[PDB]
Amino acid sequence: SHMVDAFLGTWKLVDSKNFDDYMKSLGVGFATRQVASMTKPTTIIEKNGDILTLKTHSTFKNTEISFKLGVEFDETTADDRKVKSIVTLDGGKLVHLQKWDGQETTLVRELIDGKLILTLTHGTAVCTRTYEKEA
Ligand SMILES: Cc1nc2ccc(Cl)cc2c(-c2ccccc2)c1C(=O)O
Ligand SMILES: Cc1nc2ccc(Cl)cc2c(-c2ccccc2)c1C(=O)O
Ligand SMILES: Cc1nc2ccc(Cl)cc2c(-c2ccccc2)c1C(=O)O
Repeated sequence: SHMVDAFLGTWKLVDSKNFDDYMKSLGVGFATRQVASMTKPTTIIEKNGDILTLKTHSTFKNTEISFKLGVEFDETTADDRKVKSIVTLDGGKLVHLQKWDGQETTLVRELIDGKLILTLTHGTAVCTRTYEKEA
């Protein structure tokens, strides 16, 4: 859509809250958390007609997903969960839902003041990750 166009580009992490707690909630062990916490990853968001691609680049792990809005797709996460995923658009918010093993976690991205804010939720664990556009 025209709402999606605003997310397009290269984004760099400049701040983080509760990410270690989030990973813990998912079951990521201390050793891996220490490593993933330390990194300051870059996320590339691109569009190719109907297909959105989302790339994360970092020393900890590189991941890439492509998908169409509203169409369920399989995903292997950075922490190696095999999940059923679906990305929707609620107004300004790009809402990513992952299901697996009777569990659910949401990854919401919205634009606020030219910054991309990613909110990762799993149960009581709520993580806020702030990105600045590189352009
Ligand atoms: C994050 C953490 N770190 C710990 C380190 C050491 C020990 Cl012994 C326990 C914990 C626990 C914990 C888990 C179940 C019952 C009670 C505590 C937790 C927790 O996630 O709740
Ligand atoms: C190092 C350690 N020691 C523990 C001792 C006891 C219990 Cl119950 C839990 C832990 C945990 C833990 C593992 C996953 C999620 C949450 C906590 C850890 C940790 O890997 O971070
Ligand atoms: C969205 C997401 N979900 C995750 C869930 C669990 C773990 Cl362990 C890592 C991630 C990561 C990630 C964080 C740092 C470097 C690389 C990837 C990301 C990501 O920002 O791309």
